[PDB]
Amino acid sequence: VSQVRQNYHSDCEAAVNRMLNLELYASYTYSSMYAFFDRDDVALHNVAEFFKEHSHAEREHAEKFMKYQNKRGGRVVLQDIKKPERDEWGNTLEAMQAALQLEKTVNQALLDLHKLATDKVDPHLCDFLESEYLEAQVKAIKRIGDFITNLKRLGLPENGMGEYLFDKHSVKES
Amino acid sequence: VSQVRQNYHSDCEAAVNRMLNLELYASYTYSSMYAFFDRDDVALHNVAEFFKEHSHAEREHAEKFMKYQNKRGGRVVLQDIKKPERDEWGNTLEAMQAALQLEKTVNQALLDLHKLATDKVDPHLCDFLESEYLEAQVKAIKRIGDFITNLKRLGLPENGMGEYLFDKHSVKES
Amino acid sequence: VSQVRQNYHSDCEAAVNRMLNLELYASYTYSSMYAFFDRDDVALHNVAEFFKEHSHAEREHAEKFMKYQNKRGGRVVLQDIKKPERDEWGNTLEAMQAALQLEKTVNQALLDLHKLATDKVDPHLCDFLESEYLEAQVKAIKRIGDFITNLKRLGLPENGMGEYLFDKHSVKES
Amino acid sequence: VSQVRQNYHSDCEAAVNRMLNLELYASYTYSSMYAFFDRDDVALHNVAEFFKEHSHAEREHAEKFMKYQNKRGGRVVLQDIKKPERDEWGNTLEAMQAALQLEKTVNQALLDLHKLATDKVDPHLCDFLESEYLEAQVKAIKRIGDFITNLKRLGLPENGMGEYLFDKHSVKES
Ligand SMILES: [Cl-]
Ligand SMILES: [Cl-]
Ligand SMILES: [Cl-]
Ligand SMILES: [Cl-]
Ligand SMILES: [Cl-]
Ligand SMILES: [Cl-]
Ligand SMILES: [Cl-]
Ligand SMILES: [Cl-]
Ligand SMILES: [Cl-]
Ligand SMILES: [Cl-]
Ligand SMILES: [Cl-]
Ligand SMILES: [Cl-]
Ligand SMILES: [Cl-]
Ligand SMILES: [Cl-]
Ligand SMILES: [Cl-]
Ligand SMILES: [Cl-]
Ligand SMILES: [Cl-]
Ligand SMILES: [Cl-]
Ligand SMILES: [Cl-]
Ligand SMILES: [Cl-]
Ligand SMILES: [Cl-]
Ligand SMILES: [Cl-]
Ligand SMILES: [Cl-]
Ligand SMILES: [Cl-]
Ligand SMILES: [Cl-]
Ligand SMILES: [Cl-]
Ligand SMILES: [Cl-]
Ligand SMILES: [Cl-]
Ligand SMILES: [Cl-]
Ligand SMILES: [Cl-]
Ligand SMILES: [Cl-]
Ligand SMILES: [Cl-]
Ligand SMILES: [Cl-]
Ligand SMILES: [Cl-]
Ligand SMILES: [Cl-]
Ligand SMILES: [Cl-]
Ligand SMILES: [Cl-]
Ligand SMILES: [Cl-]
Ligand SMILES: [Cl-]
Ligand SMILES: [Cl-]
Ligand SMILES: [Cl-]
Ligand SMILES: [Cl-]
Ligand SMILES: [Cl-]
Ligand SMILES: [Cl-]
Ligand SMILES: [Cl-]
Ligand SMILES: [Cl-]
Ligand SMILES: [Cl-]
Ligand SMILES: [Cl-]
Ligand SMILES: [Cl-]
Ligand SMILES: [Cl-]
Ligand SMILES: [Cl-]
Ligand SMILES: [Cl-]
Ligand SMILES: [Mg+2]
Ligand SMILES: [Mg+2]
Ligand SMILES: [Mg+2]
Ligand SMILES: [Mg+2]
Ligand SMILES: [Mg+2]
Ligand SMILES: [Mg+2]
Ligand SMILES: [Mg+2]
Ligand SMILES: [Mg+2]
Ligand SMILES: [Mg+2]
Ligand SMILES: [Mg+2]
Ligand SMILES: [Mg+2]
Ligand SMILES: [Mg+2]
Ligand SMILES: [Mg+2]
Ligand SMILES: [Mg+2]
Ligand SMILES: [Mg+2]
Ligand SMILES: [Mg+2]
Ligand SMILES: [Mg+2]
Ligand SMILES: [Mg+2]
Ligand SMILES: [Mg+2]
Ligand SMILES: [Mg+2]
Ligand SMILES: [Mg+2]
Ligand SMILES: [Mg+2]
Ligand SMILES: [Mg+2]
Ligand SMILES: [Mg+2]
Ligand SMILES: [Mg+2]
Ligand SMILES: [Mg+2]
Ligand SMILES: [Mg+2]
Repeated sequence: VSQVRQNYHSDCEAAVNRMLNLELYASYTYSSMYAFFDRDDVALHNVAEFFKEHSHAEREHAEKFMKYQNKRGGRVVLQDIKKPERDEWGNTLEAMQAALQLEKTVNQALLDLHKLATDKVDPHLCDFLESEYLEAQVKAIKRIGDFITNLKRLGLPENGMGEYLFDKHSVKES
Repeated sequence: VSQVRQNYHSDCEAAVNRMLNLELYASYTYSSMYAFFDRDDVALHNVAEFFKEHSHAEREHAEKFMKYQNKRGGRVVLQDIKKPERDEWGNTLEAMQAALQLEKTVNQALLDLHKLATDKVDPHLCDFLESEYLEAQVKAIKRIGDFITNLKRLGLPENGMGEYLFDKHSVKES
Repeated sequence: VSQVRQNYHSDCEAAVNRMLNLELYASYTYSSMYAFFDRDDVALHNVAEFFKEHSHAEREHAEKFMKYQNKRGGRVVLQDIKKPERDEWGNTLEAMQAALQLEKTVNQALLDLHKLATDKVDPHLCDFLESEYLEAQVKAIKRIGDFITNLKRLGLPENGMGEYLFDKHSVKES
Repeated sequence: VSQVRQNYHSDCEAAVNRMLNLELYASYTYSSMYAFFDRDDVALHNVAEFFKEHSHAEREHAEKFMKYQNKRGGRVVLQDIKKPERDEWGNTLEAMQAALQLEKTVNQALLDLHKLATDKVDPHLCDFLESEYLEAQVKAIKRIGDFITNLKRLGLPENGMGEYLFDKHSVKES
């Protein structure tokens, strides 16, 4: 038993490791999207940079779980990071739709972890999720939903001018 | 009788209270428009912020009437603030058309109050309306009319790209 | 269904709209108190400004619920804002007593919303209430209770000198 | 006829001279109040300074009418400045009551001048009164009414402590 461990259930420790893997999986998916939009035959560089930044944020989410695990006296256990579901991402609308789904998947995993933490009467873990993760997910989901509404307004996937304008005006200039 | 009261007709006092209610009504309508454009399935954030700012301006107009009433020795009497006419606002063109109508309605109420103040030989109230309200209405009506002309130019309501571009270029970036 | 919506119960969405109305109701009550203390036959201007600021804070609380509703994919539904319970507020002690009651009423509505959010297993909504609303209410209730104790110490309602001194020393100079 | 004169009725010219005299009369009354509160057996120095400043403001109002008269091509005609109605002013409450009456008397003279200017179709004179005089009177009347309400609250005329506190807290420290 770790000398620091107190009120930390084995099931929560394991669930934190699984969540860490999912954060790294999400980071790798966003890295793939970055590389796709950087292709010479895609060439939407502000969209590419949006996904690059999302990839870095997910890696930070992962690292925060590693630090959490050690703070509670659990032990980090790593597994393979599975490659993303696609090798190419179609266009800005398809990528944003995949990102929305991924953010929802990550959100559901965090909500399920909160359920477990609640069941095991772990208020520290509940607070950590509420203060560091759940609102970040709500914000990200809203941002991507707003993007999808604008992409549809701009006539994606058919309207190339619309896609060009989204890259210039809706995502940060890089 | 209030110790400060001089040359202030009961009819003007009552009309000032009614005008105060109308300013608060207009504020609430613009607040509704703000919330509509902030919806994830609408997502025109500069348009949303334009209406949020209009809502705050109307609240300031209301407060200025409250202060006026007390300065003249009248008594503020409040009534329910009726909810706006619509729960959803269609699109930027429909909202701007409703805003134009509302600004005209507010303008007519101010002009009618000026008529009453004139009839009751109240030059202080005439001056207050001319100096604090009437030109603000003319300016706002012109601004919204100019917007409507541009929205029609941009192909609203059908042209989604046009609507996107209006949000980026015609209203202040927020 | 909104594309952003996840783990957000219809009952919570409706309760958020009701809470929004109550915040706007509280804002309007404090606006009425402001106008009362600004009367030439009342003339307690620091008390008036205290209530004006409280009115603006409640409007901010309302706007925060509007933004929350949209972030979760719920839909803002507005109702009439009922006029305050009184047209005149007696004196500083009666107004502070009404403010204490109102802050308790708002607090109970927030606590009831937390109960509902708990029942529907919505940790994001729980966190939002805990982090943005519940402590603000506890602070406000304590501040007003402290004021009431001082008003009674100063001999309200009979002691006019006491009431004058409260305005000069207990509320911020405006 | 003055080479500059245009649309300026003889009756308005005469009424401007009478108004000038009334402004100087009001200045002299406030000067008397200043000297009274500066007496060693009165000794309310912030009250004294309030009246001194009011006296200087009235002299400025007079000078503005002199300049106006010449701008329109009328001719300044001066009359004796009558001494104030009282040689001693009782206390802060009696003086403020006399000041309220005097400000109302000045206001009525300005309103009567506006009536005359209206009758003679002189929009320049109407504007001058509205922009330079009428709101100043409304503000001053409200300020003095608020003072009287506070003086009564503080137990004037009997409550000497109340009178002392008014001088310390309600008027500007000099
Ligand atoms: Cl352990
Ligand atoms: Cl343990
Ligand atoms: Cl425990
Ligand atoms: Cl365990
Ligand atoms: Cl594990
Ligand atoms: Cl942390
Ligand atoms: Cl596998
Ligand atoms: Cl996919
Ligand atoms: Cl693929
Ligand atoms: Cl997914
Ligand atoms: Cl968070
Ligand atoms: Cl452009
Ligand atoms: Cl541009
Ligand atoms: Cl956008
Ligand atoms: Cl009255
Ligand atoms: Cl009157
Ligand atoms: Cl009159
Ligand atoms: Cl009347
Ligand atoms: Cl009324
Ligand atoms: Cl004003
Ligand atoms: Cl009705
Ligand atoms: Cl409408
Ligand atoms: Cl509707
Ligand atoms: Cl309308
Ligand atoms: Cl104006
Ligand atoms: Cl434009
Ligand atoms: Cl929904
Ligand atoms: Cl849901
Ligand atoms: Cl869930
Ligand atoms: Cl539901
Ligand atoms: Cl509802
Ligand atoms: Cl927030
Ligand atoms: Cl009802
Ligand atoms: Cl009440
Ligand atoms: Cl009442
Ligand atoms: Cl209540
Ligand atoms: Cl809080
Ligand atoms: Cl002090
Ligand atoms: Cl205190
Ligand atoms: Cl001449
Ligand atoms: Cl002439
Ligand atoms: Cl003419
Ligand atoms: Cl003539
Ligand atoms: Cl003359
Ligand atoms: Cl001038
Ligand atoms: Cl004589
Ligand atoms: Cl007198
Ligand atoms: Cl005398
Ligand atoms: Cl007089
Ligand atoms: Cl003025
Ligand atoms: Cl003191
Ligand atoms: Cl005072
Ligand atoms: Mg050990
Ligand atoms: Mg274990
Ligand atoms: Mg993450
Ligand atoms: Mg594989
Ligand atoms: Mg937080
Ligand atoms: Mg946004
Ligand atoms: Mg009275
Ligand atoms: Mg009346
Ligand atoms: Mg207005
Ligand atoms: Mg109705
Ligand atoms: Mg004017
Ligand atoms: Mg102007
Ligand atoms: Mg313009
Ligand atoms: Mg949809
Ligand atoms: Mg529902
Ligand atoms: Mg509140
Ligand atoms: Mg009712
Ligand atoms: Mg909790
Ligand atoms: Mg807190
Ligand atoms: Mg305190
Ligand atoms: Mg000549
Ligand atoms: Mg003549
Ligand atoms: Mg004067
Ligand atoms: Mg004489
Ligand atoms: Mg006029
Ligand atoms: Mg003015
Ligand atoms: Mg004041």
